[PDB]
This record gives sequence, C-alpha cells and structure tokens, in this order.
Amino acid sequence: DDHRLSNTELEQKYGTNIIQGLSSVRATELLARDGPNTLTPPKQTPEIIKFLKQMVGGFSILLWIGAALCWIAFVIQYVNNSASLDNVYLGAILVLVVILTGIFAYYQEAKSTNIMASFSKMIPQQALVIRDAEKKVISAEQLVVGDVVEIKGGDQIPADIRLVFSQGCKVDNSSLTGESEPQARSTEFTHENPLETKNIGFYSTTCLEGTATGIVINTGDRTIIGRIASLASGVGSEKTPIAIEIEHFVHIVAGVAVSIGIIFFITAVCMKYYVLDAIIFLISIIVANVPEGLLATVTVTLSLTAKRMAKKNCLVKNLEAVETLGSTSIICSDKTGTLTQNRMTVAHLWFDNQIFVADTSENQTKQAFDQSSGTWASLSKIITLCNRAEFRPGQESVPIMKRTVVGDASETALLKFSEVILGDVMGIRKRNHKVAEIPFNSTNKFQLSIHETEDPNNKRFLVVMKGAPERILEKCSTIMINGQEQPLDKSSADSFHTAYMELGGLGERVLGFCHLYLPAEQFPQSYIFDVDSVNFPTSNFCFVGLLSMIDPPRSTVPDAVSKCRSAGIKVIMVTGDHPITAKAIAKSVGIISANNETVEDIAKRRNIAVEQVNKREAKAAVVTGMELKDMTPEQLDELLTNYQEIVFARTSPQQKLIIVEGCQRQDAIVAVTGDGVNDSPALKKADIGIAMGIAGSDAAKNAADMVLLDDNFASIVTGVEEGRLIFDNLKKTIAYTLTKNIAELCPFLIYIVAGLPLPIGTITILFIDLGTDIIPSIALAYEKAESDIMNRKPRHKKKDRLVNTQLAIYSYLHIGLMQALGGFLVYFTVYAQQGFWPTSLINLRVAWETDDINDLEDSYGQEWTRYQRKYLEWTGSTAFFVAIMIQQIADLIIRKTRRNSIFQQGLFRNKVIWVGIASQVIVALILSYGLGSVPALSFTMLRVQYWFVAVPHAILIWVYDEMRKLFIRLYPGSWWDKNMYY
Amino acid sequence: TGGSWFKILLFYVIFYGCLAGIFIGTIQVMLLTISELKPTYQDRVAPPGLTQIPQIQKTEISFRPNDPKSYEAYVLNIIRFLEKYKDSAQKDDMIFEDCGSMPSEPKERGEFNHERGERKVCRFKLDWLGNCSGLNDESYGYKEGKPCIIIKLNRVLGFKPKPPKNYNPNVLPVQCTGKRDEDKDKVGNIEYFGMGGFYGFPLQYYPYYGKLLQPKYLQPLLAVQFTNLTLDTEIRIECKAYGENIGYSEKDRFQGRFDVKIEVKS
Ligand SMILES: CCCCCCCC/C=C/CCCCCCCC(=O)OC[C@H](COP(=O)(O)OCC[N+](C)(C)C)OC(=O)CCCCCCC/C=C/CCCCCCCC
Ligand SMILES: CCCCCCCC/C=C\CCCCCCCC(=O)OC[C@H](COP(=O)(O)OCC[N+](C)(C)C)OC(=O)CCCCCCC/C=C/CCCCCCCC
Ligand SMILES: CCCCCCCC/C=C\CCCCCCCC(=O)OC[C@H](COP(=O)(O)OCC[N+](C)(C)C)OC(=O)CCCCCCC/C=C\CCCCCCCC
Ligand SMILES: CC(C)CCC[C@@H](C)[C@H]1CC[C@H]2[C@@H]3CC=C4C[C@@H](O)CC[C@]4(C)[C@H]3CC[C@]12C
Ligand SMILES: CC(C)CCC[C@@H](C)[C@H]1CC[C@H]2[C@@H]3CC=C4C[C@@H](O)CC[C@]4(C)[C@H]3CC[C@]12C
Ligand SMILES: Nc1ncnc2c1ncn2[C@@H]1O[C@H](COP(=O)(O)OP(=O)(O)O)[C@@H](O)[C@H]1O
Ligand SMILES: *[C@@H]1O[C@H](CO)[C@@H](O)[C@H](O)[C@H]1NC(C)=O
Ligand code: ALF
Ligand SMILES: [Mg+2]
Ligand code: NA
Ligand code: NA
Repeated sequence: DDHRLSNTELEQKYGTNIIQGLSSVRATELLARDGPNTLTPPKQTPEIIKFLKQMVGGFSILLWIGAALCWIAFVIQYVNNSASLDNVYLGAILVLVVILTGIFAYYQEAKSTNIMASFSKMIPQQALVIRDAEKKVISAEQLVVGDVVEIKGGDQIPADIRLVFSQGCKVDNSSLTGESEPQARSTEFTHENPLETKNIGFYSTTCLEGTATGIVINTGDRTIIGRIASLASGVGSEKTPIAIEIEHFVHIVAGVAVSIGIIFFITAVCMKYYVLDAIIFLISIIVANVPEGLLATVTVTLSLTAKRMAKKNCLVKNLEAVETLGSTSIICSDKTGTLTQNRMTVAHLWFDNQIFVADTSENQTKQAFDQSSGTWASLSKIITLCNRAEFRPGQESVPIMKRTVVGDASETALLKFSEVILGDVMGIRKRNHKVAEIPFNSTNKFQLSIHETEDPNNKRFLVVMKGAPERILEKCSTIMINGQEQPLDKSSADSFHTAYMELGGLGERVLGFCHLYLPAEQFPQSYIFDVDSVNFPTSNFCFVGLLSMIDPPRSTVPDAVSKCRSAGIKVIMVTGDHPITAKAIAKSVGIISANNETVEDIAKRRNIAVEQVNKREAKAAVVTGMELKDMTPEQLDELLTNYQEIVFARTSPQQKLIIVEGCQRQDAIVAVTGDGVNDSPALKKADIGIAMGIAGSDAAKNAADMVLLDDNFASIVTGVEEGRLIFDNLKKTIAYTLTKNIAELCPFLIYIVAGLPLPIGTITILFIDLGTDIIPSIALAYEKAESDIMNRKPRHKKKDRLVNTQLAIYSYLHIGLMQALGGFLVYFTVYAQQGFWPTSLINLRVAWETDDINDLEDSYGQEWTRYQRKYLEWTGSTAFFVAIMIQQIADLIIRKTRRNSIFQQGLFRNKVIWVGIASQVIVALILSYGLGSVPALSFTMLRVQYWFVAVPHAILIWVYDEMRKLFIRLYPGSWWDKNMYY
Repeated sequence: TGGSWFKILLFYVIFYGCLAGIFIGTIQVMLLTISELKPTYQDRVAPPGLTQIPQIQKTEISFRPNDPKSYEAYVLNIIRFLEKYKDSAQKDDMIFEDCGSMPSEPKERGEFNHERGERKVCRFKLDWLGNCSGLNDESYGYKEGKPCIIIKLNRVLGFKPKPPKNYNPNVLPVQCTGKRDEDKDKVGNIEYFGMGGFYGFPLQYYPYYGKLLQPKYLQPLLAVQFTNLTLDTEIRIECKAYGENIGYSEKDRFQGRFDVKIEVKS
C-alpha cells in the first residue's frame, strides 16, 4: 500500500510534489472528482413512517379486519332497517385499540441514532496545507487525496496521511485500538499491517507532540474512521430475542384465530345461516381470540423494569434491552476502560530480594506491603524526587487516584503512588532542592536528577535516577540490601534477571531505580553542575529496587465475571491491546482460570515445540488479530466451540465485529461491553450493547442499548437476573391473558351451533379484555423467583420459546374450558330462575330475537315481550361477565407460580396481586350497577347470588392447579412432569 | 410418540369426562332449587304485556278490502288463534267448567302444589267476541274495511289484576284511542265487544296456574272493531289497559299497552 512506497513513488502515484504541493486548480478538480473530506451521515427513515408501521404490527391486522367486518355488518343492518347502532361502537373501539397499541409499540421500539454525530469533536475544522508552494490554512473538508499537509502537537490529523517528513511525532490512536498510549511516528515502513506501521497518520486522531509532513492518501468516508463509522451504522438492524418471541406468540394466536374463524364460517354458511349471522360471528371470533391489551401491558412491564434498573445507575435506552441480558450466553468484553480502570498504577515492587504486591484499587488510601524502612526509605526518596509529574490546580479534596495529573502515564502512576504512601510529595520535593535535571528521552531511556538532602546534619548531594531495568543495571555497580550497600555479583545480577522476567511476564512495564550519594570533599556545597553529562558522574550507582506498572482491573470486575460464569455465561475478552497484557488481565479478572493453560503454557512446561502438545489438552486460547486474519469461518467456529476461555488480542473493529458475528453463528445471544470508538460496530451488531458511563466515549454510548452510569460491572449480573425474571413472569402474564380467550369464545360457539340466546355480547368481553385484567396482568410482573434463578443455564434461543405448546394447551384446553363451564352454570341459573329451563333454551334463539313476537311462552306458560327477553339476555350476559371475573381471580392466584405452591410462595407477599383483585371487583361493580342502573352496553343490575354462583368453579380451578403442581414437584422428570409442566 | 399417545389420550378422556360430570352435577344442584309449579322470580314478567291478534310485522295493519289476498294472512292468523275457543273445543266437563257470564271475583283454585290435581278452567264463549268471532262474518270485519283485533293480556302465574278504584270492580278496563291529535279524528268510532258488554277482562279468569296445573287454559279476550276508518291514510292507534297492578314503560312499548297502525286503502 502507500506505507511501502517511497517519497518519490508517492509523488508519482498521486501527482503531487512534497515541496510545492498540489496546485489550486488540481485541488478543485480532485474535490469535484472525489468529493469533500467529510463523513456522509446515514439515511434514517422518517419518524411518521416508523409510527405508521406500528398500525399493522402485532394483532392490528386482525383488528382492522374486525373493524371492516363491523362496518360491512352495519351497512347491511342499515339497508334492512335495524335500529342497532352497536356495530359502529364495536368498530370504533377496535380502531381505538389499534391506535393505542400502535402508540405503545412505537414507544417500545428502539430509538434511532447517528453515531457519526459523535465522530464530531474528533474531526478537525481547519488544516494547514501546502498549495502553490505557499502554506495556507484551509478547511479540512476541502482536502483532496494527494495533498501535502502539516500537523503539530495538539492537532487533529486532517485526513489519512502518509508521513514523508517527521520529527519527534507521537499520536493517539485510541479511536483505532482503544489504547491511549502515545505511539511514535516515523517515515519508515515498520510493519506490514497499515494499522501498525509508524508512518501513517489517521483521520480524527490526535497528534500529541512533535511535527510531521504527510501526503493525503484517503479522504472522507474512505478513511479508517470513516469506514469504522460506516460499518457501525450499517450493522445492528436486527430484532431482539424478545421481539422474536413476541412475534412467534402473535403468529400462534393469529393462526389459531384464523383457523377457528375459517372453520366456523365454512360450517356456519352450511348450517342454513345468512350473511349477517356469519359475519357477526366472525367479528365475535376475532374479538374473543385476540388479546387486546396484552402488548401494551408488555410494554408497560418493560418500562417498569427499565425505571427500576435506572435507580441502580443503569440507563436503558431501548425498552427491549431489559430482557436480552438474561438470555445471553456469551459476553464479548473490551479490556481497557471496561474491565480495567484505564489508569496506569504501580502493581509490584522488587527490593531486598523480595517481590511485593501493591494495592491497585480506584479508591485506596494506604499501602499494606512490608515497608521495612531499610532500602524502602531510599526507594521512596527516589520515587518522590525523580518525578516531574505534578497534580493539577483545583484538585485538593479529590481522591488521590482520581486527581488529574500533567505528565507521563508512568510518571503519573509513580506520583500517585508516592502521594498515597507519603501524603506530602510537593513539600518533600521542595525541601530537596533540584539543582540539576536530565529529562527523559527515548534515546537515553532514563531520567537523572541531582538534589540537596533535607538533612542539616549532612547536607550532601543525592543524585537519583530511574529508567529501563537493563540500562539501570549496566549503569550500576553496587546494590542496597536491608538498608546497607553491597557489591554486585552473579548472585544479585541473576536474582534481578529472574525478577525482571517475572514482572515482565505479567504484562507490566518495569522501571529500575537507583541513587548515589556524592562525596562532600570532591563535591562541595556549591559545585555548579553541568547538564552536559560532564560535571557529575553517571555510573557506579547504587541499585535499590524495581517497580512495575499495569492498568489494573476494576474492583468489582473479577467477582462479576465469576458470577456471570457461574450463571452459565461464556466470557470472551476481545481487545486491541497486546496479547501479553491481555492474557494477564484475563487471568486477573477470572476470564482464564488458574488451573487452565494455553497451548504455549504446556509447551513451556514440557520443554517441547508448540506442535507436539495436543490442542485438546489446553483449555484456554489466546488468539491475536494476525492469527484471526488467516482464519476461515469454519476455523473460527471450531475455535469458539473447542475453547471455553478465549482471549482475542490486537484486534481491529472489523475483527471485533467478525468475532461477534462468529459467536452469533453458534445460535447464541451475545452481549458486548465496550467504552471506545473501536467498539461501536460490535456494540451495534450485538444483541445487547452495554457501554460505560464515565469511561465511555460518545460513539460507544450512542451505539449501546444500555449504559452503566457508574461503570459498575456488577450491574451486568443484576441485569441478567432481572431479564431472567422478566422472561419467567411474561409466561405467567401470557398464560393468564390467554386463559380468558376460550371462556369468551365458547359462548359464541354454543350460541351458533345450539341456538341458545346469546350468553355474552361482543362489547361485554372487551371490558374483560381492556378493563378487568389489565392490572392483574401488570401484577403478574412483580412475582419473585421460585428457585435459584442465577443457578440455571442460559435458555436456548431456538429451543426455549416464550410461548410453547404446553403453555397454549394449558391455557386453552384446561383452564379456559373450566372457566367456560363455570360461566355457563351462572347463565343457566339466571335463565331458569325467571322461567326458562335449560332444555327450553335450545333452538330458541330465532324466536327469542324476533321483535314482532311479544308473547313468547316460557317453561311455566307465561308470555314474554321482546324487551323483557332483551333484559333477561342482558342479565345473563352480565352474570357471564361476573363469572369470568370471579374465575379469573383464581386464575391470577394460580398463575403466580409455575412449580411452587401458594403456601410455599406466600399469598399476600405480592401486594400488586391484591391491588389487581380489588380492581377486578371494583370494575365489575361499576359496570353492573353504574351501567346497569341505566341499562347500557348490555349491562344490568344483578342479584346477590349471581356474584357467588361461580365461586366453587374457581375453587375447583385452584385445586386442580395445586394438585398438578404438587405432583410435578413430587416426581421430577416423570411422565407427569414432562407433559403437564408449562 | 408411540405408546404414550394412549396415556395422553386416556388422561384427556378422563379429564374431560370429570369436567362434564362436575358441570352436570352443578346443573342438577341448581335445578333442585327450581320448582316445576311456580317460577322463582317474576322480575321481568310480573307487570304483564298487552298483545293483539292477528300477529303482524312492524305493527302495521295494511290491506285493501276489494282484494281478498291483502287480508288473507290476517284472517288466517285470527282463525288459527280462535280455533281453540270453539264451543266444541270446550265440551269436556272434567276439564272445563262453566263460570258465570257476568264478571266476578278471581277464582282461587287452591295453591301451587302438585296435590288437588289439575285445576279446572273457565270457559270463554266465542259469541262474546261479537262481529269478530267468525260465526257470522267469516272475515272478522275485513273484506268490508272494518277490521277486528283481539286484545289479550300476557299470562303471568298467580297474577291477579286490580282494576282501578272508583267502575266495575271485576273488570280490568281497556281503551283504544288514536295516538296523536291527527289520528284522533280519523280513527272513527271504536267498537268494543267483551264478555257481558263490559270493555275489559273479567277477573274470574285469574289467577293463572301454569301450563302443568292448568292446561287447556283460556285467557279472556276483548275484540275491538273500528268500522269508520278513514281510507288511504295511516291511523296510529294506542290500546291501553288500566289498573293498580298494571304498569307501563317507555323502553317496553308492549307493557300494559301496545301500538297498532292501520291503513285501509281504496
Ligand atoms: C372438549 C373440547 C376439546 C377440543 C379439542 C380440539 C383440538 C385441539 C388440539 C390440538 C392438537 C395439538 C396442537 C399442538 C400440536 C403440536 C404442535 C407443535 O409441536 O408445534 C411445533 C413446535 C413445538 O415446539 P414448542 O413451541 O412446543 O417448543 C417451545 C420450546 N420450549 C418448550 C422449551 C418452551 O411449535 C411450533 O412450531 C409452534 C406451535 C406451538 C403451538 C401450537 C398450538 C397450540 C394450541 C392449542 C389450542 C388448540 C385449541 C384452541 C381452542 C379450541 C376451543 C374449543
Ligand atoms: C379437582 C381435584 C383434581 C384431582 C386430580 C388432580 C390432577 C393431578 C393429580 C393426580 C394425577 C395423577 C397422579 C400424578 C401423575 C402420576 C405420578 C406418578 O405416579 O409418576 C408418573 C408415572 C410414571 O412415571 P415414570 O416411572 O415414567 O417416571 C420416571 C422418572 N425418572 C425417569 C426420572 C425415573 O406416569 C404415569 O403413570 C402416567 C399415567 C397416566 C396419567 C394420567 C391418567 C389419568 C389422570 C387423570 C388426572 C386428572 C383427572 C381429572 C381431574 C379433573 C379435575 C377437575
Ligand atoms: C368440556 C367437557 C364437556 C362439558 C359439557 C358436557 C356436555 C353437556 C351438554 C349437555 C348435557 C347436559 C345434561 C345436564 C344434566 C341434565 C340431566 C337432565 O335431566 O336433562 C334435562 C336438562 C333440562 O332439565 P329441565 O330444566 O327441563 O328440568 C325440568 C324440571 N326442572 C326444572 C324442574 C327440575 O337438560 C339440560 O340440562 C340442558 C342441556 C342444554 C345443553 C346446552 C349445551 C351447551 C351448554 C353448555 C356446554 C358448555 C360447553 C363449553 C365447551 C364447549 C366445547 C368448546
Ligand atoms: C378445533 C380446531 C379449530 C383445531 C385446529 C388447530 C389449529 C387452530 C392450531 C393447532 C396447531 C396450530 C399451528 C401450530 C404451528 C403454527 C406455525 C406457526 O409458525 C404459525 C401458527 C401455526 C400455523 C399454528 C396455527 C393454529 C394451529 C393450526
Ligand atoms: C377432544 C379432546 C379429547 C382432544 C384434546 C386434545 C388432546 C386429547 C391431545 C391430542 C393430541 C395431543 C398433542 C400431541 C402432541 C403434542 C406435542 C408436544 O410437543 C406437546 C403436547 C402436544 C401438543 C399434545 C397435547 C395434548 C393433545 C392436544
Ligand atoms: N520517566 C519515564 N517515563 C517513561 N518511561 C521511562 C521513564 N524513565 C525511563 N523510562 C524507560 O524508557 C523506556 C522507553 O520509553 P519510550 O521510548 O517513551 O517508550 P517505549 O517503552 O514504548 O519504547 C520505558 O519503557 C521505560 O523503561
Ligand atoms: C255489528 O253488530 C251489530 C249488532 O246489532 C250488527 O247489527 C251489525 O250488522 C254488525 N256489523 C258488522 C260489521 O258485522
Ligand atoms: F478498550 Al478496547 F479494544 F480494549 F476498545
Ligand atoms: Mg476501552
Ligand atoms: Na380476547
Ligand atoms: Na445492539
């Protein structure tokens, strides 16, 4: 590519001259040929289209057909004069139900975002360009490929450039790798990968220091960050697992309704019925079979869970995301900033031929390693005195490990360590006056400083130095042990060797510390020192100790990873960092278990080649981006299947998305946790994307469904448990709402095939739907767990449906039929007590509904007018409604557990259940005596006994469910358990 | 799944049989409290309805006297209703009893108990119907533009009508008038023919004891002729029954009264 060509070959490929630059005519010609250097925003669907698409989703199509049938029935009832005006009310109610359900669905759907709007504060506004041999400041959107540009420290790179001249250039590629470590830039081809080359500057990255000259090679959306933004905006338009479950349930219910309607229309037309009776029956079938308030209730429950979880500092941007955590089987986690603190801290110390462990917590105020006061006073003096980093003004009451510091990352770590241990660092530095200073440079690889001791007894010169361990040792001749000096030998130059490699094998950068006390005779009190490495000695120092630093894990991360793994979830580390640090962090956070080894650990422990060790003896894998680049999708599938612990290191955003897609190809729901720009494509592609609040970037937070506002990884476990409870309570809610459908449907079937006077009206059952069990349906969402919910395994996405055959069968063919029989008992009781015995009602419907017959004779010989028959029909309808309510109370009681008893779970523990029961009773009372005092909507005032006729049937329902669950508990895995447990 | 099909089918057969048995048992338990002699309640039926004969559609009586096919349905309905009031149909002296030809007090035939046997029934003579009995005029006033209607009070078990206080204390009065001031002048001269020359229902035909204690029961009748209907116009007539026991409603247009619209064309 462009990083392999020379300056001359670059000047021919792009038709440019480094000294002169592009002309002002060719610049405009190329701006016309290629376009501006800007990122094109994605094309978003209009909001009104999204809102209108929700009027045909769910059960709305069936309800639209029902409203159309209502209108076609009213036109027929108007052609043949019939003063009904009842189908218009039903059609209007159905349309209103469709509109409200569509509004709820629109509020539930995922919000649209343009992540490219977060690629804004990184994009530079202006660019210093060389055109016509004259440097001018143009806008970065006018840059064209082949243009020569200048970049300085504290500058955003205006485009993807190939550096042709560079002088001490360092950049920040955290938008590419997630790592904030400064990267040295040069003009020489260093590595084959363009993303690791040292001679390419990347669009929208920060030039930390130095100056460079480069030729523009990519512009606009053709850049690396432009491709990242395009990839993020493209992927991630799929449906959540909870949406797929709801769609499957809707398909089941709609298929049942359509089959019943077709069968009972085809048979009804062949039963000597005419069009009006065949279409009103179809309307009744549609209204009874469709749960008209269930989807809005689901949206309400999702909103309630999201509001509850927002109180634990967990922002949920998409309503459906509250469930995805809970069915997730794989978590792909970014390392830096997500699993770690994104702050370099002192991890280990090696002095006195001992290795010490330092506290790496974010909120720490003391260090508990053994401070022997021998060699430790010297080590602390070197740490405090040989540092240039200082805190920033305005930070005094801030915790030490939270204050902002100007200086290098390694120097910031040492400064915070010294401030934590010693308390006073600036004062100590002020007391020991600094009279000489050789600053740190990459060439020297050390930092020197000459000080004056704060001991009036001595008042000597103390020259301290820190640097690379090997450079420090080769500049050292004596070591300090237990507070006493000691000449070097092979015994102390090999202990140092082993300690250096032990610390460096943990992914930590080691620093060597040494000092020297200058004699008072050959270095008197004045002795002005020359920083030219002439006046003072720079050898034969006294080694003191080694310090290593790491970006450590967050305090709550290892426990959260352990709990997630105990919940049956696979945790994969996908990072852009180097494999040595990534493996160590994975072992620290528990991603790689202590016993488990990689294929190279066994080779090292067996002193053989890596091809001798079988790949089946290893339980962990560390795969780099270059290993993954040469991997076939079948190879990736085999790697994911064969290993439970995998670390992916040094990966690009494209490779992160590839890993997420490979995990998804195994029929798995994948969660991705990240906090950087490079995580946005994977956060978008994942089933649920979780971003960090404080540590996260805007691009990551826009691409995520969930944001951890306090950067607490323990919120993941709480979210998994909440989602697992939602999935279990939604089954109970769906079963409860599906039970009443058959109790509403059976009266119409009996009315059509047996000719009974209409047991219940179509308007009446809508009150059961939308007014009576809305609050009970919501109340079933507050149920607690029956067993240890976190001790299970993740549900199979293709095998564990929300609504299965067992749930539908138990709701339709078991409890719904019982409720229908209980209601028919009250129907017959109401009719028989006025004069119509149950046998006399058969085939009575035609004469019952004749307006011209006003002397219909009952079982006693009494003659009835049409209006009194209408009133008795309304009374029977109200009694049927009340019976359905009373039996749905018992249905609510029994549907609150799936395996446990009401005695084991507790009857009054969930108070929302009793709120729902009270709401049922109050709504029924208002309908019966409010709309019954003035007979309206087929409601009349009932007698007292009609509220209690159906109580024994409800008791029978409760008894049957209790016995079924008891025998499920008694014999697990038996014939009863397999066939009767839903 | 092979053998477990038998087990699941057996479970479902037993479960549905038990459900059906429980439903049937509840129905029997409820019906044990239901008497076969008198209804438990009379909330809907107790204020009786007033109904006319012939049975018509949309309450309209419309015919042309010169065309016999315009009133054939009306005449057939009247014949079908009155066929049970024939003198030959009430000859059984063990079933029918000859109560007085003058209005009297209600006849208490005992109590609503299976004892005492079947209750006897008063006879109603077709000759009392008058110009509307079919004995002489086989068209019941039709064919001449003078239609007859027969008013009946809906049967209620144990119901004893109470005529309003003052004239005849043993007749429940009935009157037919034009509905509006437009119909009150074109209706003509209403002719009533009741038992004994009284316009209403004699009280000795009450109370009714039911279809099981009192089969072959004959409720009293009141024929009404018009004889002066304005031709080629639609006259709206309201027939109302009066009594302390008799009530009316605005929702039930057939409770204690009814509407009939009669148009005799030319
Ligand atoms: C006295 C009067 C008696 C009247 C009786 C009338 C006959 C009715 C009988 C129906 C025959 C059996 C119907 C079901 C047959 C099996 C269908 C099936 O196996 O389907 C294929 C798969 C099965 O996998 P799964 O979803 O179970 O596993 C989910 C995963 N897990 C379990 C882990 C959650 O599922 C799918 O593809 C989706 C299909 C699942 C739902 C199927 C429909 C169930 C509904 C039944 C109601 C029928 C009656 C309606 C009301 C009538 C009123 C009188
Ligand atoms: C209102 C009062 C209601 C009272 C009834 C409530 C219903 C529930 C109560 C009792 C139902 C029967 C007892 C429970 C089921 C049998 C339990 C049992 O003994 O173990 C299951 C057996 C054999 O299991 P296995 O050896 O294969 O397991 C091996 C397991 N491993 C492999 C792990 C070793 O399987 C079998 O025998 C299955 C044999 C066939 C089962 C159905 C037969 C007919 C049952 C009807 C009950 C419902 C009647 C109607 C109720 C109407 C209420 C209104
Ligand atoms: C789920 C498992 C199946 C559940 C249903 C099983 C089938 C039940 C259907 C018919 C059997 C009814 C038999 C009940 C016992 C009656 C025995 C009897 O002596 O017989 C006569 C009775 C009527 O006596 P009476 O008043 O003239 O007494 C006169 C004197 N007294 C008033 C003074 C005392 O006959 C009567 O009971 C009236 C019969 C009217 C039939 C209507 C059928 C529809 C009504 C309810 C069925 C609901 C099913 C829901 C699910 C359908 C599938 C989706
Ligand atoms: C008594 C009669 C009506 C019983 C008829 C059973 C009918 C209503 C039930 C039983 C099995 C059901 C089917 C089971 C499987 C599927 C596949 C799913 O992707 C759409 C729904 C659909 C197609 C269901 C439609 C309704 C269905 C066919
Ligand atoms: C009229 C009555 C007797 C018939 C009622 C149906 C009963 C007897 C039987 C007939 C066939 C049965 C189904 C056959 C197979 C399956 C598939 C399985 O994955 C779940 C249970 C389920 C869905 C059964 C449920 C019970 C069932 C529906
Ligand atoms: N104050 C210091 N800050 C950072 N590194 C230092 C310092 N003093 C000495 N060193 C040593 O210099 C080495 C080289 O640093 P540098 O060239 O900036 O980067 P790199 O370590 O990536 O090559 C470090 O790895 C460290 O051992
Ligand atoms: C009606 O009855 C009177 C009684 O005298 C009789 O004279 C007259 O002919 C009858 N008219 C009709 C319409 O039959
Ligand atoms: F923070 Al990363 F890959 F470790 F984006
Ligand atoms: Mg990160
Ligand atoms: Na419904
Ligand atoms: Na997502």
